[PDB]
Amino acid sequence: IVGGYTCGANTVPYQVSLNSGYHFCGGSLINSQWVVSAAHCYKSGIQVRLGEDNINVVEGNEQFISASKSIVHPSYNSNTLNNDIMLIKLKSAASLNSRVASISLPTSCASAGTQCLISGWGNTKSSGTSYPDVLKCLKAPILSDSSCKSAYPGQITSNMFCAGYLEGGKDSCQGDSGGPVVCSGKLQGIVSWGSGCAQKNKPGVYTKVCNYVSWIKQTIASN
Ligand SMILES: [Ca+2]
Repeated sequence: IVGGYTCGANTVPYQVSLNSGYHFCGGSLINSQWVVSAAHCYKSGIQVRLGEDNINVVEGNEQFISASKSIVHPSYNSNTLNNDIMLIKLKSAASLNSRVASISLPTSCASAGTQCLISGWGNTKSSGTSYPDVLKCLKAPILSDSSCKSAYPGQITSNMFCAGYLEGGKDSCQGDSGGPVVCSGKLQGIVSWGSGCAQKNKPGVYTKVCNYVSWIKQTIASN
C-alpha cells in the first residue's frame, strides 16, 4: 500500500500472508479451511500465515498452516490476467477468533463510488522500494467502468474493476497482490495488477470477486 496508513495489529483479522520462505502475497480467509488469493500469486509450497501484524516478529496471535491443495481458477489467463483468482485449502482448520476471522463472499457486485478497505504488506513507495513489516491499510473508492477502461484501453474485462485515485498518490502495489478489497464486510476484490503504483491516471485493477462466488462455493463443497 502506497499512501495509506498502519492498520493496527489484528484490526483486519481476515488478512493472510502467503509465506514460502518469506512473505510473497496477501490473501483472504473466507472460512476455517480456505483462503482466496490471486492466481498470479500461485507457487508450490505455500504456508498460509494467519493472525499476522508484524511479519518479522512472533507476536503471539499467529497460526502457521501449510497449503493442502492449491486451485488456480480454471480459466486463468496469465498474459491478460483475466480470472486472476485462486483458492488454497489448509492442511488443518484455523482456530477462528477475533485475531483470525473470515470474510463474507459478496451477494452482489458493488457499484462505482462504493468505498472499500484494501490492505497488505506490499511496497509503500510510488518511486523506489520499501516493504513494511506491519500491515498497511487504504480506503479507496470503486471507479466507474468508463474511467477504468479509459486508464487501460483494451485491457479491462468484466472480471476486473478499478479502485483508487485517478490523480494518483494512493494505490496498492507489488506484495499486496492477492490480498483483500473489502467493502461493507464483503470481499469484492483481489489485488491483481496495475501500471506502476500510485501513478496518475493508472489506478489499481482488482479481480471482481462477485463473478466467482458460484465457482468458490462449490469448489469448497467438493474438496
Ligand atoms: Ca508476526
